[PDB]
Amino acid sequence: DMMDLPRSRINAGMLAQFIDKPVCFVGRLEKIHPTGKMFILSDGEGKNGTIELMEPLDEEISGIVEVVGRVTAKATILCTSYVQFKEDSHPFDLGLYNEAVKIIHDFPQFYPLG
Amino acid sequence: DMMDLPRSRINAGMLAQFIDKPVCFVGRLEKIHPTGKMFILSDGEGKNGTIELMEPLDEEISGIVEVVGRVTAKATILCTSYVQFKEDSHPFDLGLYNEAVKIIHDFPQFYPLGI
Amino acid sequence: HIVPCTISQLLSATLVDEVFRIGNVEISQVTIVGIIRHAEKAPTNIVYKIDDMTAAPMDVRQWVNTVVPPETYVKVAGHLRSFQNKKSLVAFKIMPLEDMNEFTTHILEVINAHMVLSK
Amino acid sequence: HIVPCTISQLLSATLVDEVFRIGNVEISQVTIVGIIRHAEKAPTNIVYKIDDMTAAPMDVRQWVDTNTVVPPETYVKVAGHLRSFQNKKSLVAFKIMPLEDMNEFTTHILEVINAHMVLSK
Repeated sequence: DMMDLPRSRINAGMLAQFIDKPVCFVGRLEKIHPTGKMFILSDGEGKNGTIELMEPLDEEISGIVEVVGRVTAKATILCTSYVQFKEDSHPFDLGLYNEAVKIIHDFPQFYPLG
Repeated sequence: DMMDLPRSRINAGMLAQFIDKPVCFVGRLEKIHPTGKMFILSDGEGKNGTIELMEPLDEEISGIVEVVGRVTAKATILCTSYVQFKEDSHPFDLGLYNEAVKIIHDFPQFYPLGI
Repeated sequence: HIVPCTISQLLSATLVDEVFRIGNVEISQVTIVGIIRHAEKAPTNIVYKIDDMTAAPMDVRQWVNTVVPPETYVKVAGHLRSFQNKKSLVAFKIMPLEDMNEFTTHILEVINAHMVLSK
Repeated sequence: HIVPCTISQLLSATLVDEVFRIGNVEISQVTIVGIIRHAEKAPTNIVYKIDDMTAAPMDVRQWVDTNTVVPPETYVKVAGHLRSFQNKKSLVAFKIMPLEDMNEFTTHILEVINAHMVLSK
């Protein structure tokens, strides 16, 4: 529960550049592992990230999921906690979120990490 | 002509991603070839871009120049026109401009290239 | 309320009922920054082709040197107009810039205004 | 006016008297978008720990005089003004609203960035 440190918002392609750091990964539920202790989220540009759980799911997740955790040595994310975004008459646009992720990183001085 | 098409405001780093595309490159003049058939401008990040001309450079440019041309296969720019920025009363903040260029490319829904 | 725009945003506005809209937002009095490409003085008006690189030059008109010279960066404060499916501005203020940083900040005003004015 | 911000921007503001400067520009009324991690119904005020991922959660206070607590883990839009005690900054909110549409959350990122850009010096 690294909730008292800054967690960087990233996408798949940034996994390898954030090994061992707290990150926040928002993606769409693609697949749940038979055991329920892992699942894959695809980011706004169609790329996949592997999310590892300490405890198995108790409910079936779907739609947009926001994961907070630490990137492991194998470029997966070891989840500390996750939330499932809700969606009203307006569906969540993952494409634009990926863009805000690319912007966040283009302007670190206007979106400081801690 | 190209003046009737949209031209993207770019910086040296975007040349590779804009080959054969009409662009507008703003920068400080680094050098001018003797004949005036080619000059170099450096951008808000200090990186250079070379400007080729079909015709010899009439006047002799100086400070911050704004070029309109189409990027060549060799990642340079074939200039169709250019203008020198006015700097006699207020110096042009080339660095803030570069941040603007980055924003234009990051928020195209709010700065459209087209019609 | 004046809205800073790019010539490309002006071209995409929808003249429907009688007014203009860049979405479902009414628009009329705007602002742009570009280069003076051509000037044509007439007894009751001056017409300029202002270029901000976002499209082909747009027609800007001023009622009744007096005329700003080509290759001059200018700031225009005017009203959106349209002939047979073709836009132009009837400008009431066409001030050539003394500070080009005003050009840079207008690009930022545009982006902000069109962000905090969308659906 | 109201400046869109991140808690990391907030915790880095300097009080040059009784007035706050966010890096270089004065600011007081601000907006943030985050998740309620914890909610504490005290006597006359509800205190929330809101988190936007940019730093540790921030204390966001709401003076509520005589059903008003937003549940934890709910994404919210907070609007108030920056406050400070012995160096520990907080937020007094006149508004804390559960985000109906999460795209409003992505838009805030855009607003924060284009607000510190156009207001920078």
